[PDB]
Amino acid sequence: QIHLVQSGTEVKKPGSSVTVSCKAYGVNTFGLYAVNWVRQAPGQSLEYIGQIWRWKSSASHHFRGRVLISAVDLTGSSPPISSLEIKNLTSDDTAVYFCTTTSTYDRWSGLHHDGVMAFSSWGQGTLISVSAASTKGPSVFPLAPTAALGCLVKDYFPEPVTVSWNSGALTSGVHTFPAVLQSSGLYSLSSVVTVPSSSLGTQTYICNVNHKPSNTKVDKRVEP
Amino acid sequence: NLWVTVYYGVPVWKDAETTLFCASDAKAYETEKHNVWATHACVPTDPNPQEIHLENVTEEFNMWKNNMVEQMHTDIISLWDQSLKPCVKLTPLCVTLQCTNVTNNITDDGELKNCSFNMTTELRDKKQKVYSLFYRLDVVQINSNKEYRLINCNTSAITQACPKVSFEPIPIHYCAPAGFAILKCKDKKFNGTGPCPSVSTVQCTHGIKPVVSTQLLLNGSLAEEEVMIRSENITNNAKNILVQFNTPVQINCTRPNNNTRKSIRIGPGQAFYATGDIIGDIRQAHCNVSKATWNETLGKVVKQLRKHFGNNTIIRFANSSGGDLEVTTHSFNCGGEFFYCNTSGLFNSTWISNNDSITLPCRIKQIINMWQRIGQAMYAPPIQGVIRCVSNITGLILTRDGGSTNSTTETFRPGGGDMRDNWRSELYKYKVVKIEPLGVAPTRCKRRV
Amino acid sequence: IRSENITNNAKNILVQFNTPVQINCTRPNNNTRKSIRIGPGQAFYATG
Amino acid sequence: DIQMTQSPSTLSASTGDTVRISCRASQSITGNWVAWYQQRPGKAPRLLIYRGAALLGGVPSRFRGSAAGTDFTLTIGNLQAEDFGTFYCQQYDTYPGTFGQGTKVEVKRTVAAPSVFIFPPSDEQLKSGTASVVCLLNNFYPREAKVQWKVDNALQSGNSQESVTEQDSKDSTYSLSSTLTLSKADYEKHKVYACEVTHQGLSSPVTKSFNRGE
Amino acid sequence: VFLGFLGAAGSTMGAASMTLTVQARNLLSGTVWGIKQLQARVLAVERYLRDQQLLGIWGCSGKLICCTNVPWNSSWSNRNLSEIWDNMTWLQWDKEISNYTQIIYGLLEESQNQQEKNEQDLLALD
Amino acid sequence: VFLGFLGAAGSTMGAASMTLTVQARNLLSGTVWGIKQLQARVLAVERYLRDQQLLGIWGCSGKLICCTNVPWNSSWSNRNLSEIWDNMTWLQWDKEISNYTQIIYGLLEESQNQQEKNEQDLLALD
Repeated sequence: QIHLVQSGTEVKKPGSSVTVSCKAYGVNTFGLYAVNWVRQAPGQSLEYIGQIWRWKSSASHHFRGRVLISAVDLTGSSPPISSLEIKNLTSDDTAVYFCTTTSTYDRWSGLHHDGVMAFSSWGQGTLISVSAASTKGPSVFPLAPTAALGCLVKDYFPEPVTVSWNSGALTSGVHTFPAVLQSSGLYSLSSVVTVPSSSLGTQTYICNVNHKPSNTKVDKRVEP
Repeated sequence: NLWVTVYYGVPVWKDAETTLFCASDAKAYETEKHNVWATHACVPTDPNPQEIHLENVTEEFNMWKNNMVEQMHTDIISLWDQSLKPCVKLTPLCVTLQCTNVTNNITDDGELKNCSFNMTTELRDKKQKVYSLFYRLDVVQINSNKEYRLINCNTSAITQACPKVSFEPIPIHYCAPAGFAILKCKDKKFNGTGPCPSVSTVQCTHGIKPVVSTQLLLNGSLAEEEVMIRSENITNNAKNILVQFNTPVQINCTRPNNNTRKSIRIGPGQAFYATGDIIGDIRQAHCNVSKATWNETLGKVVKQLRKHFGNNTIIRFANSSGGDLEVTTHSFNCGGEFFYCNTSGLFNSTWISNNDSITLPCRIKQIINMWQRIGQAMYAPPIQGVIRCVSNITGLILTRDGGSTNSTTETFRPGGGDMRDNWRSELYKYKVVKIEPLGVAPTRCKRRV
Repeated sequence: IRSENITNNAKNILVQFNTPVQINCTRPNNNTRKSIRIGPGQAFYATG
Repeated sequence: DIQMTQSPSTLSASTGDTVRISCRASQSITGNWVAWYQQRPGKAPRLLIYRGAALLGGVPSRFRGSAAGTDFTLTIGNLQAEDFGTFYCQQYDTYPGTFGQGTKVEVKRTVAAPSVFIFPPSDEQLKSGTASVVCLLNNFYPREAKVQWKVDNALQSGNSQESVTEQDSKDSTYSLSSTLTLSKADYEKHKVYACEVTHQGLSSPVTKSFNRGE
Repeated sequence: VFLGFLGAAGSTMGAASMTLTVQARNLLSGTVWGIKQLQARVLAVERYLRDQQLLGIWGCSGKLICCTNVPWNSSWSNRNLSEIWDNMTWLQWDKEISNYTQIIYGLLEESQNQQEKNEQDLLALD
Repeated sequence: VFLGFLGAAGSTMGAASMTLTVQARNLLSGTVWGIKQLQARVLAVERYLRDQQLLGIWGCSGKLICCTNVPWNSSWSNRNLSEIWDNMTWLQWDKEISNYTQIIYGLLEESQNQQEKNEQDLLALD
């Protein structure tokens, strides 16, 4: 069976370049399969970047001259793989990048139309994050208060942060909102909990925020 | 405003498959001898094998899924039995055999036996006491002097291809009927898969000898420029890999023994052709190959592997692994007889980056089950005297090893044994399609009222 | 009730059900098959 | 470039239902070179239908496409749990291949009024130099909800950011976080700070606010 | 010119409409293992008479060219006259037509000869 | 409309002259016991080429409809125009005409194409 395995996640700064690998196991050759690279911006649609069919590289006019797409047939060791290289990165290129494998053998297949084709097999994806900021631990503040309270995890980079309450004791009614990317090019999110107000003075509530990139760990008490 | 318009006989074709038919020309048809090998009813070849080139046509070729092979695979087997059925059935030959190590003066550590056994005649009552000389591979012993019996007796009913019919491979041109055609991929460096740049159509193939052989290809087509490397998938070691020479290689195969053929009457109308005593010197079969062009062949080959594998690496040759004798050794018919040869010293080598000849031992086996089909065997009658056949080596079949050590060394040995690979040697450039002469395309035209 | 001619007793008469009827047929003996070699390629499967 | 306008952006359905997603193109695509994809969150998309109504090897028979002129429709009769997710339509009649805006396919649930809370900035934030006010909208169905920040009975825009949770298997509802951020100095330039929620489940817009110190 | 069998393939259709009588002429071309050469040419006369049958029951009844009262629908491969004949070959074009050929063909058989050949007896019965 | 193969059979001929392209299109349909499936499709092409043979050597040369210069003799089952097409079916009518069909057919082959096709070379010898 066909499995497309691409490279690991990379974080990089603007003005730099980057190449993502795409292991194509199961494909017999890129002479009977074409490789299409498609980008998916955060929480939006997908975008065609380029392809390589009949060993002919391609660009979107939008991405004309900014990108290079190469591929090589299988080594005796390894199956054939394609590589997507991007230059002069901007924060507007931050997205997930997809590998595509489509059989080109039959002219009538309907999957392809003179180079412009649909995408039959896909890979896991490579997250490329473009930002000028460096690693930084989060500043955690309390969202003090049936009533609700929470923790506000602000000014952190890069993702992700894990939020747990009372060292995992409080799990029901816990909403840890996803990260939003601030104007400062920094991440920030909040995690809230709904609990009965009769127990606000009885029990104590503490959220546990951990950030592995900065190796920082803080436990913030949400006093009413 | 566009309409629909029908056009008959448009250059629209689609890919399909059907039954093809042979062409043996007329010259090997005259070989006759009561159905020499294949050619009996075979259609003649075109005197001018018209080859028409098509332009602006990008066609994707696959030799490994090509259907013309499976046909050629089955016909040779059916045509095989079509000889054996009128021929002499040796099923009564399964008998207790009293045999002896053949007469020679010591210096051994045999394989030939003086075999006395009680047989039958054309007259059903009276019987026969006869002796014959057999190779060790056609019999097996059973447990005073040791007694022996044939190897096929507990497997498959044995027949004998009558001496009129020969085994000699006769060039065959496979042809296609109307509404179809055959396409020849002529581009010099072609790996057999993907699209084919040079596409030309013919109604018949070139001369193809259906050589029944293993581990080596003889008399076939030669490649062009670099020696071409063709494999369906090279990442799989299990899939066989085929090569094609630009330079043909000479080999002289001989059975040096001078045989006698004893024709004994099992009839009426039946009879059995046995082996008589060798006349004079006792020698053994063998074939010679030039070591010089051989060493240069491996050098020109190893430079071609370093395009697909590494720029600079190590390449080692070693002898085969295991299997039936039809695989582990080299099988083929030399004029009447089927030789099985030891291939070892050819492949004794280790290559990295930057006047005499060779010789190989050989064995002959008469009883042959080839294509393994049980319930029916065949016996090849012995040919009188010294046998000699000269062959020209146009192709190869190989397999690869396994993970071993990371990016260290790759080893190669003989392989194959499925005769479908034998037919892929000449069929790599061929494939079949079908015509769709009807088509509908818009224009301003419209019919009447 | 279907018959070519019913006045002739000799002509067979065929019937067709609206209701299918169940039957369970068994050979309760547990047989052994002895395959004996009459060959080459021939052989005979006997009853054990 | 062809522009694919998908519709609807979001639909709600329940197991066994027959559901329809339409996708209209800017030009007419006669060759029916349009495909359909399903993307569950995080995992890669799966090709479902090509060339209009061609079924990819292994895609259930429940998926079927119809192509007529400019309009295209993907149809899912007998909707299953495994089917829920987001769907996209793709054309490849002209270079480059282009996708649609997307259609979320959520589960059905009774309309739920949102629980609204307002959170003032922590005193630790004020001596840090920045001030963040959070408005929490919890367990709201459907997910269409607008929030605005009113200071001095005056609108404030461009400085508020939102974040929304993802479908809960137990309640099938959503929660949203609206974070309003501004400078320390601007924070004490007024007394009142208000979060107003407009939602279908509410008879009239519910406003929850706070004065400084209260 | 004589490009032989299929020789005008990768050229476009407006120039490739010249080998029609070439490929139309080479369509018909007129104990075991004698059976191998007998079954093969059976499909030649069947493939020929299928083309002659469709050419007859369509409103054409004559070889190598036809016109129709059937409209070219805008649901069918909408191209200009250069973009049909002069820009696209026969494989390239018939590739694009491969969906809607039957929707053409029912109008070829039924809206023409069930209609206009019905009109021949009605206009000739006087 | 299409009631299938032989769909308008027991209807009269004037309402039943519309399955002509149905039954004309459905006439051709494209070692031991392999012969059982072999002999089946043999008679169809001989029946079909017999129909194109006699259809060609009748004065018609077109499909599904024809008209003749041959008079209908009053001894040939004399019925009025409703009593032919709209009161009697194809089996009922062919029952009545089946005695006299060859008396028609010799006039179809011989008084038309040995006459009016022979007159064409006279009219066009200039």
